Amino acid sequence: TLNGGITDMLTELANFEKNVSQAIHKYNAYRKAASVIAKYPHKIKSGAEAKKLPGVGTKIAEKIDEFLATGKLRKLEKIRQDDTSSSINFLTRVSGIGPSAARKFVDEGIKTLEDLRKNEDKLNHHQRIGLKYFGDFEKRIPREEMLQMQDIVLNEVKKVDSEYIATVCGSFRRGAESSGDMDVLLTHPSFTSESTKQPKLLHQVVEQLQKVHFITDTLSKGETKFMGVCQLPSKNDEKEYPHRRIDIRLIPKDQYYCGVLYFTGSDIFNKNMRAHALEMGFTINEYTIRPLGVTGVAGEPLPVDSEKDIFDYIQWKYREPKDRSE
DNA sequence: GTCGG
DNA sequence: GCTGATGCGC
DNA sequence: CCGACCGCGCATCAGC
Ligand SMILES: Nc1nc2c(ncn2[C@H]2C[C@H](O)[C@@H](COP(=O)(O)OP(=O)(O)[C@H](F)P(=O)(O)O)O2)c(=O)[nH]1
Ligand SMILES: [Cl-]
Ligand SMILES: [Cl-]
Ligand SMILES: [Cl-]
Ligand SMILES: [Mg+2]
Ligand code: NA
Ligand code: NA
Ligand code: NA
Repeated sequence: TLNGGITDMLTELANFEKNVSQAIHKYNAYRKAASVIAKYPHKIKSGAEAKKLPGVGTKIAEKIDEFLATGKLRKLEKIRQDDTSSSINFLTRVSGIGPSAARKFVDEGIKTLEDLRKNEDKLNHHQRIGLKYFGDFEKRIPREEMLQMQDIVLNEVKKVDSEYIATVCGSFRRGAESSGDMDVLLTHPSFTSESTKQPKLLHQVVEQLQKVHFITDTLSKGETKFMGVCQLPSKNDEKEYPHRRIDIRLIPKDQYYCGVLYFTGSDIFNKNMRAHALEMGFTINEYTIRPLGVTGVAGEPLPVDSEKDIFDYIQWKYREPKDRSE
């Protein structure tokens, strides 16, 4: 929060470029800059000082100068007048409404929350649930509730089959005092990169979590990625807990360490890590790390036996989860 | 928007 | 149906 | 300059 004014401005420019401009590389460029500035341990006192950080160039440099002078950015102040872009910015906050869908709706005069509640007949399934719980999904989750939710999930998974292993990742695994949502990695020994010895492996888990009314809704659901809603249960005559987004990813047991690296994040850390893999001649995904040949075709899975082996392959010394929150 | 080649 | 492209979100 | 910018699961759509 040392440069909180600057990083907010860049995050607002990043969401603008992403939601309105549909310019995904400007969005990342602003995010990376927001990120390197966020971890810089001095109160930034000029744009040129900031341009010294990789990912701050000339244009962000001018903007930081202006912000530091007036406490505002005109480019932003305008963008908020523009009713079309503030309408688009708003609709994208409903889960399942992305930049294209938002601009489409706006083009039909569906611009506000009341607009969306009239026209649920014009929303796919994900969008329906995203509007249903629109408010709940912007509340964070206190870590103590993450700990409750963890316990239900791990105990309920233990009851389906004692050989499941469920790890909660995301910001929770990075030590966060709060989390936007819950991310669960699931492994079962009969699902490997070699065979799928048992069917409905993930389905059994969500079915059981539904049985105890922890999972309340589904956004999408395949045989390895579930994406939906959960809610802690409350005792007698207390206000309901909010509903929470939950994602569960079934990863092959022998690919646990790439899987847990991917799901621990952050997304930006993942991005910077995989990028630097490429400059060392590796490609990292949630399953494997492989070398690149001279043609750039991915070779075959290098053998991994811990998170740290992946970091070793690519010239980085290990970084504990709590230091991956870029 | 920023970077490295 | 299947395959491939896109949208969306991770 | 200027070309590349992580990698992929699920839903949904178009074409065959
Ligand atoms: N390679 C890659 N990985 C990505 C990307 N987006 C999310 N992820 C990853 C890493 C997350 O932590 C993880 C969960 O995705 P997430 O959106 O729940 O992020 P998170 O780190 O848990 C947030 F801090 P929180 O939700 O707690 O507020 O999945 C991406 O664009 N590329
Ligand atoms: Cl772009
Ligand atoms: Cl792979
Ligand atoms: Cl840690
Ligand atoms: Mg999360
Ligand atoms: Na720089
Ligand atoms: Na959205
Ligand atoms: Na998530």
